Amino acid sequence: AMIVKEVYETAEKIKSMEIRGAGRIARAAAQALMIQAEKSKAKEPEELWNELKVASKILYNTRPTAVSLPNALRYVMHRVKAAYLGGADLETLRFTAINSAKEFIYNSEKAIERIGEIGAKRIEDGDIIMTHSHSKAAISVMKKAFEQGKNIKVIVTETRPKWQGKITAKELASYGIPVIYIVDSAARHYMKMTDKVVMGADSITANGAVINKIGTSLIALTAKEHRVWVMIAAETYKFHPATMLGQLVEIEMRDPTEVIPEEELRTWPKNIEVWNPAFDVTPPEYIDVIITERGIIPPYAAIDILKEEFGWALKYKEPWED
Amino acid sequence: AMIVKEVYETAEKIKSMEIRGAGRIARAAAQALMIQAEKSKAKEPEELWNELKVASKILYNTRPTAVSLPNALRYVMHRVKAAYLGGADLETLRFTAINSAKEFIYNSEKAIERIGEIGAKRIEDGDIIMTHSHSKAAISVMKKAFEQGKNIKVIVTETRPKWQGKITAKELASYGIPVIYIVDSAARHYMKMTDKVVMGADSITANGAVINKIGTSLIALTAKEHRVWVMIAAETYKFHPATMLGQLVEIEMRDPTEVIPEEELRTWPKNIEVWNPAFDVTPPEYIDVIITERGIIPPYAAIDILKEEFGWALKYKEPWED
Amino acid sequence: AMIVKEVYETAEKIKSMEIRGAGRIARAAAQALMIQAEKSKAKEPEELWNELKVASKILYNTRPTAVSLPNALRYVMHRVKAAYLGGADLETLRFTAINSAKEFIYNSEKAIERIGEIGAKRIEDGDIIMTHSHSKAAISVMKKAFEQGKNIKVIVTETRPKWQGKITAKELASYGIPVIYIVDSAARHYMKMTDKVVMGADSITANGAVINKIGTSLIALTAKEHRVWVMIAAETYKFHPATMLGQLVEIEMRDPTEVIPEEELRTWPKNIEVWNPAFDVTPPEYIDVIITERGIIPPYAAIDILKEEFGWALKYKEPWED
Amino acid sequence: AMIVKEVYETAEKIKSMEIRGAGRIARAAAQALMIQAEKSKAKEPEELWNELKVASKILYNTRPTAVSLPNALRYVMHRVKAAYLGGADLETLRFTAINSAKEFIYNSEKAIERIGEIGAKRIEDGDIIMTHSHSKAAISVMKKAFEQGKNIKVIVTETRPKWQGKITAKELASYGIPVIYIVDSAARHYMKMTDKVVMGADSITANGAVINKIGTSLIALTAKEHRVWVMIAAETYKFHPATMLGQLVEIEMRDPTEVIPEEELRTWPKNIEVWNPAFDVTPPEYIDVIITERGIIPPYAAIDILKEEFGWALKYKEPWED
Amino acid sequence: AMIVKEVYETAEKIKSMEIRGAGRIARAAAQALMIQAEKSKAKEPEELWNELKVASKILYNTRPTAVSLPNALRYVMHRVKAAYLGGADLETLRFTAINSAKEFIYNSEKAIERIGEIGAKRIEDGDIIMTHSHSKAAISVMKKAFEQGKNIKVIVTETRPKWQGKITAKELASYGIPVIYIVDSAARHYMKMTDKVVMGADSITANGAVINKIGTSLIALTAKEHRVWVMIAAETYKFHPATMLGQLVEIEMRDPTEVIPEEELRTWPKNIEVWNPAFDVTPPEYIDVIITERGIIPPYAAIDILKEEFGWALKYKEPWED
Amino acid sequence: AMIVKEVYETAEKIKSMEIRGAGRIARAAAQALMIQAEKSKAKEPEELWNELKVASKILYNTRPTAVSLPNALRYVMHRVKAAYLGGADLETLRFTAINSAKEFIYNSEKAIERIGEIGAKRIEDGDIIMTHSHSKAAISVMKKAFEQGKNIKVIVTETRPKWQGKITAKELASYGIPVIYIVDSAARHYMKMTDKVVMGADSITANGAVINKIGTSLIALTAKEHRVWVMIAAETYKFHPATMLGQLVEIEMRDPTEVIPEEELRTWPKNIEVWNPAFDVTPPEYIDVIITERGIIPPYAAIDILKEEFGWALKYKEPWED
Ligand SMILES: O=P(O)(O)OC[C@H]1O[C@H](OP(=O)(O)O)[C@H](O)[C@@H]1O
Ligand SMILES: O=P(O)(O)OC[C@H]1O[C@H](OP(=O)(O)O)[C@H](O)[C@@H]1O
Ligand SMILES: O=P(O)(O)OC[C@H]1O[C@H](OP(=O)(O)O)[C@H](O)[C@@H]1O
Ligand SMILES: O=P(O)(O)OC[C@H]1O[C@H](OP(=O)(O)O)[C@H](O)[C@@H]1O
Ligand SMILES: O=P(O)(O)OC[C@H]1O[C@H](OP(=O)(O)O)[C@H](O)[C@@H]1O
Ligand SMILES: O=P(O)(O)OC[C@H]1O[C@H](OP(=O)(O)O)[C@H](O)[C@@H]1O
Ligand SMILES: [Cl-]
Ligand SMILES: [Cl-]
Ligand SMILES: [K+]
Ligand SMILES: [K+]
Ligand SMILES: [K+]
Ligand SMILES: [K+]
Ligand SMILES: [K+]
Ligand SMILES: [K+]
Repeated sequence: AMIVKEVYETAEKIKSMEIRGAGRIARAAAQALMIQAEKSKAKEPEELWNELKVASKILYNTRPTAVSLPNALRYVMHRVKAAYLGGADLETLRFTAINSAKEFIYNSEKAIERIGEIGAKRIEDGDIIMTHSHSKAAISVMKKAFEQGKNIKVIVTETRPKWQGKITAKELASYGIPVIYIVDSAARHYMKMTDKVVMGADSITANGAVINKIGTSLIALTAKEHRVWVMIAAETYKFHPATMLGQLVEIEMRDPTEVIPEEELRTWPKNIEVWNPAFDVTPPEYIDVIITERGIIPPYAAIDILKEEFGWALKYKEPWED
Repeated sequence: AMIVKEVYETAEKIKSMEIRGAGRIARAAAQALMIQAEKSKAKEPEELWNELKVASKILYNTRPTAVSLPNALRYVMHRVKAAYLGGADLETLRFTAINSAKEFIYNSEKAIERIGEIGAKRIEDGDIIMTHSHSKAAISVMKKAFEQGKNIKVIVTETRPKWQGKITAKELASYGIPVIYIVDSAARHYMKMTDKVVMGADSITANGAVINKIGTSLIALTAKEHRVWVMIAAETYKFHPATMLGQLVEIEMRDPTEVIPEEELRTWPKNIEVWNPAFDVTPPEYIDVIITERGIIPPYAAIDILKEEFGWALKYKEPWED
Repeated sequence: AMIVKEVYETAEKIKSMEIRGAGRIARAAAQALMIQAEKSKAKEPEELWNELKVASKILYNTRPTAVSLPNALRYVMHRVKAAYLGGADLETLRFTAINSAKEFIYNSEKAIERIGEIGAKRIEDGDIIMTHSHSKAAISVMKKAFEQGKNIKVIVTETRPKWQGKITAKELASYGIPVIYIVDSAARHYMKMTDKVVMGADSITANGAVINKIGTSLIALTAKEHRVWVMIAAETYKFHPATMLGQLVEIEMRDPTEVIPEEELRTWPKNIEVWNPAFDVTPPEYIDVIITERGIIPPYAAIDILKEEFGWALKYKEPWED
Repeated sequence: AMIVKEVYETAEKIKSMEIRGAGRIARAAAQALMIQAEKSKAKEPEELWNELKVASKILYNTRPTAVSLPNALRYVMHRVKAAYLGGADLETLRFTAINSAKEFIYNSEKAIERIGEIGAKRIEDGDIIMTHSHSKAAISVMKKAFEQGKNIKVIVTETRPKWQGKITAKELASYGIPVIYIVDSAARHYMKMTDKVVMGADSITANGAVINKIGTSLIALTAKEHRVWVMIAAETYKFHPATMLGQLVEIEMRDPTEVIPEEELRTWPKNIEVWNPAFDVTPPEYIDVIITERGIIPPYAAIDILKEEFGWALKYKEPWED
Repeated sequence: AMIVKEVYETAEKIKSMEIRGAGRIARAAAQALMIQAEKSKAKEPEELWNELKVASKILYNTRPTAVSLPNALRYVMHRVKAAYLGGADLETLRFTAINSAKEFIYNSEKAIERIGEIGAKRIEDGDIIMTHSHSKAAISVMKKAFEQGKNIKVIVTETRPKWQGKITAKELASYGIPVIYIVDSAARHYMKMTDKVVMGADSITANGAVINKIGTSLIALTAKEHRVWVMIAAETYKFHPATMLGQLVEIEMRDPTEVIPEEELRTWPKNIEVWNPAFDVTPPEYIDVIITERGIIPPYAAIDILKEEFGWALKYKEPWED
Repeated sequence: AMIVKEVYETAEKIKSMEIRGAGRIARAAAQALMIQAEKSKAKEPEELWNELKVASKILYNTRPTAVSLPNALRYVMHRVKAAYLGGADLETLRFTAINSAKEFIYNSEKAIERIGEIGAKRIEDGDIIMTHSHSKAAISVMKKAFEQGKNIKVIVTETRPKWQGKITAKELASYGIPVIYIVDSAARHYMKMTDKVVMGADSITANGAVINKIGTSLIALTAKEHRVWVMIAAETYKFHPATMLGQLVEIEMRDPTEVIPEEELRTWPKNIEVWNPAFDVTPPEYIDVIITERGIIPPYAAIDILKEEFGWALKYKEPWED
């Protein structure tokens, strides 16, 4: 297959986390398929089809844990596949790929904006909010509540090992929001003063568990301990269809040199191993609501998002498979 | 008062954390009084007395949270004071200071060794142990259990912001113990596989609460959640006598540039504040036992350590005061 | 607009709580709109329409917390509105208002009878039931259980500040049911002997939370502590649509003189403030079942009742707005 | 009136537990109706219909608690009733019973295999699984995990008074799975080493509660204490439709001679009573997932299974009543 | 036999709660013995001793639950009994009663002031404190925190049926402290904004349980839920020695006309009963500290206070029995 | 050394559980040493001393878990030893052994009677008491409550594998107490109707944990869930000294053939292992009180009983060692 350089560049940037955040990654994958379609030099439909299948696999094999990425590839490829099997000519197949990618991308932006609006209504004037990592959907909530005139303060946890809390502190401060930055370890210490916890998600499972940046589950635990609301801001494409049929979500283990830089780690003795899980699992009992672009739900209604938006496709192979 | 340079050097090193760990700091303070006494050029008892009072205040005013430091200054100064008020001549007063310092120091070493022995009996072959920060008393437990032939593995949490888990990982690996190093955020994720949690203390209060490096309380919380034993290794001089009469332990807030280096932090916008608490409070309900050099106790018997070893002195002013 | 006096009297009696109980208020609001339509001297459908809009707003701005009231108003006005925009003439629009009102009222009555029948099957012979405030839905359950020949006793909590428990005690006693009256403070003390807790609702939110008379959340809390079933008897028009899109329910703050009579309160020092919340929020974790006229649900299925019955209207404005 | 011996023999065996297990009992009841219809000497439809009603009542009145039984009877008899009332002739009505009976049995067998496949995806290599009683649905899960090459071990509880763990132990060992057999009392002692709990169900109610062999609720309770996943393997026909309208599930009290054999019990004084409940109720807070043939659900989605699949029948009397 | 009117008047007032509060009642009983001894016309010791026994029994039989009362009586009468039995003459025995009575009263006053001083150190600037009933020991804590210049605010619960919160509110407001008065039912609603709970005690038992005004256990329960410190202010004579040997504390059931006044209650049907428990039991898991005149203790150290101070008397009958 | 046959028979009967119950074993071990001393044909004190040492070791190496046994052995041998090292002659050493044994036995009997009297005061008329295994201390409590005229009923759990519940049921029934026998699995199901749980102990550790018959921790767990008082009746010689210095109590693993008779177990597949723990560990959080012969304590005061009575001996070796 004649795969275009932008597909490989995208895959590499996803892998290395030059591009990151579950939504963003997913939009990047749809964008990559769009560019494979736009630039294909294929002359028959079967040839374009094969490129998009191959491009999809390349993209899918980058980072496993956030289901947004496969859900985006599915969104495009279900549509591409049905056009192809229905006899679509080259330019029709090309345009189905391009347009389906465009749709996912546009709907993703609209979903994140609407999560903002919906979530902002649960934020109250004076609230102190704690967050974790850097989630565009969580930030959309905080930014919108501030734009409505509510005087909020956000506590941002450092989010080791990649220091994602620095991204979030700078972003929220850029909008004029007062920020407090703390190490991850201090989240219990400051939970007494916190009014609301607002975090994102990478995957949400059929039983209502939320998989999100390493450390989410500790914050959610002590929030629950302290009767602080835990709200998860998450697009419908963060919900994980394969978990309806028993699949476990893989926790990505990333390079130990993200924790301890190479120059330092090579001096350490052989009997120290560094483990670097990028995500943990928060059980539904410590989540009060999930805020999707279609509304507020209890975590136990994740199964209904799934049943109604995704369950149909479970009969079939992945749309990129042979 | 003619205070000797070693007293100021000690105080500065305590303040900057060149010297750290609650036990160590306390031994350093006793050592500083010893050196003030050894080198004093005072000619009358009243003059030496005044130097030791002043030296004590200098030492006490360095770091507030670990009560080991004042308990060490008390150990020396109660004895110095009673000698002085009893009519002691210069050389007798000098020697009371020197010998009392020596005693605290020697007893501290013996206490930590014996905590090791006692605590090692609760560690079992095959155990996975999680720890936090760098505590010589906790390390004494782990090292001794390994010396008895038990195959253990220790999970060491990074302990931001000062990276104290690096000290501990290297130390335990140096003794031949297999170590796993994780960021603080991953402590819940790995609590399922952990058999025992072993941590130190800076102060232990009359109601049984343990004050220890920022993050201790999150680990203890999720340990309890998972029915993992939480054991606190702590010398009798980590117990906090003033809490018997209602005193609150001050949580040291340290420089924000320990979290975010100056070069970086000065570029950040004014509306981001960095908060850097060095300690948190773990409630007794999440501690199973405290291991002291006199035995195992439930956290609710802290009041008995206090009543019996320290309560006598509560009638009186601090022995360094006027 | 020529609003008839029954609309003003009804609003006044709601505000003053001369008429109270979430279902009863809702039937009264429907009954007011019915009377506006019956007596209107409008000649034009535009005129009647404008009256019913204004009557609606008058009724809506009485008490904020029980969503039964706006749900009644919507039941009548979604239909009046659809008729008006469809070109209904005067008599058709009038009958639409009058008939929609009567449908609401009749359904409300049936729904309470049916909640009785359903909930009674969960009451067992010999049961001690604790209740709170005065809820016709809850009373329907207890009364029906008694009519079935189950030997029950009901513990009635006083329900300060308005003493709603007195209403309940006398109503149940007049059906022949043995009653124990206690102060609200004694709810924990007698939860040991209690088999079941049966309470009503004013609003039920998307996430499963129940808003009911002040003190409900405490009884639910301690019931849960003691493993005593907490059953909320509540008609589907107690479910709150706007919470689907993130709205917080306003907690009504009533006059301090309802707590401390005027005559006594004026003698009190100025630095005393009396706070009088008429409702609190019981989280879904402390609720076993909601008994609706369509059946038993877990609290987390509240979002389903909302999606099924109310979701469709959230894209539109209020059916009494310009 | 003319009931074949196989109906009576099936009944007698259900009742004596010569045939037991909720699914198996349901299949036997469908079979017994099948055989009645095959062998009926009836000449007219009404006469066949009367036989099938009376047979249904005989089989319904064997054992109360497992809803699988009446659900099987309903499956056959709803379809039989509709053909009788729509005018079917003798052979059409015969065939409808036979074939409906066959469909239930086949669907039961496929549902157990599918539960296996879905549940096995939740089991990981190296897992220690605790189970209780003997459930073909739970065994299907464990069996399949093993066939996938996962190295698992199963802790089988004895399950007094009938010793159903013996069955489970021998069965799992015959497939190749190593087993640890313990008394019921030791379930907490071994919950520390357990990774997963997998049990079956007799009836699952509208609020998410699972009714299963005596002691299930204890294992679920300490599993929750220990953060061990509780998985319930259960077909859709284990869901109890009458609970949607408030029905309490009857817990079967079995003969005390299954606890203490007659010989011994007759020698005991009159003031000892032996109580022998065959089932207990596990509340949904202690269940993480139910694995059905349709997928994984939180227990709070039990109501959705009931609504989609069984609600419709609740207007109508039992399809075997006159 | 010759009992002065002041003993009977003191008794009558204790009983009617014209004099109430556990400490105050104890001081009154000591006073009443004092006055009996002052005014006795007895000529021989035996005759004085008989009067003091009979007076003691009269005062003991007023109100059961607060152990302060019999502890005051014992304080005086142990010392009186020992002087009578050691042969004291009339005036020596008179003086022993008078002076023992004076010592109890003075020690009570000093104990309340010291509790204040110790507890106030637990209150921080800006704290919202919730209290319940009217306790001079808890008020001493709050009063002193305010005198130290801490800006605090107190949430006072109403405390039905006797309205003791009115007393507390007015008293605290007179000292300068701002007060929020709420009904008992609203305690959970406002627990989110509360920093500390400070209540008193009538009896504290050997296992750490605190018996205090009806509703205390509810506030303690939701405080724990919310991680709000529960502090009990209580003198050593609130500790209940008979509980060391297994005695259950009697909970006083007071007249139903304090709940519903006679006028109203006589109009109620016979099948309503009003139950009026004056106290409940808070278990020690819901108490963080007891503040005594001797220091702060965990509630599990109640046994130590009992052992040191009261155990000795448990061999002997009551010092007022024949 | 010439060990008499009663020493060997006693050890054999302990090992086989022909004699069982922690108190009874302890009295039997004392009784054996008594018999060794009575019948010894030693001529020299060195000779008798050596016999009693060897008898002691034989008795100690029977069953490990109940510390009552070594505590009995120590009671006798601390005294025999002190006499020997003090130069006691043959007859003096013999009488020291015989008299120390008789003191142990008499005190044990008194202690159980006294535990009965104390614990009975915590039992109330109408109470349903659940017990587990067969404990003479627990039975002392129930029996005394009945003798006081309290109308109680006792739910007796079967206590597999040895059926110790049958012993209990028949013993209580023969005193006239109504008994309900249930399987261990039914403990949760009947905890609703239970007022109090009364169980014994084999060992109690420094941190407050109770080691008792397998299944104890489960009953305590669910009692705590249901807020049912958990009361452990236990003599001070059930308290375990070595736990003060970090020792873990060994859990006795008994023969698998006690669970599955030999005749049946030999037919079972090789990949089934039967595990038979005779005890489990109940954490102090699930225990309300320990009833000792010296009084009621919270579990966290176990360290006090140990410090008071046993601490002094921990610096010395076992009084039967070389
Ligand atoms: O989609 P949005 O809301 O931006 O992010 C969702 C989540 O994805 C990110 O993962 P990573 O940094 O890519 O590993 C973070 O865990 C974040 O919470
Ligand atoms: O006395 P050891 O057991 O060495 O240490 C006790 C505790 O003191 C240290 O504080 P810091 O690093 O001085 O702030 C850590 O918090 C550690 O756990
Ligand atoms: O609709 P029904 O079941 O009668 O009552 C529902 C609830 O509404 C009432 O409020 P209020 O007395 O109007 O403030 C009470 O809170 C009651 O529980
Ligand atoms: O249908 P399957 O999955 O085989 O079994 C489900 C349940 O039915 C059985 O009841 P019984 O032995 O008939 O009383 C056991 O309780 C078992 O868990
Ligand atoms: O001794 P002080 O601290 O004043 O009061 C302690 C307690 O005694 C009172 O009882 P009552 O009003 O006499 O029934 C209240 O329960 C109060 O909390
Ligand atoms: O000393 P007493 O109160 O009689 O019994 C105490 C405990 O010792 C017994 O063990 P075993 O039957 O010897 O294994 C039972 O566990 C019982 O609860
Ligand atoms: Cl049920
Ligand atoms: Cl009590
Ligand atoms: K908070
Ligand atoms: K673990
Ligand atoms: K109850
Ligand atoms: K486990
Ligand atoms: K709070
Ligand atoms: K109970």
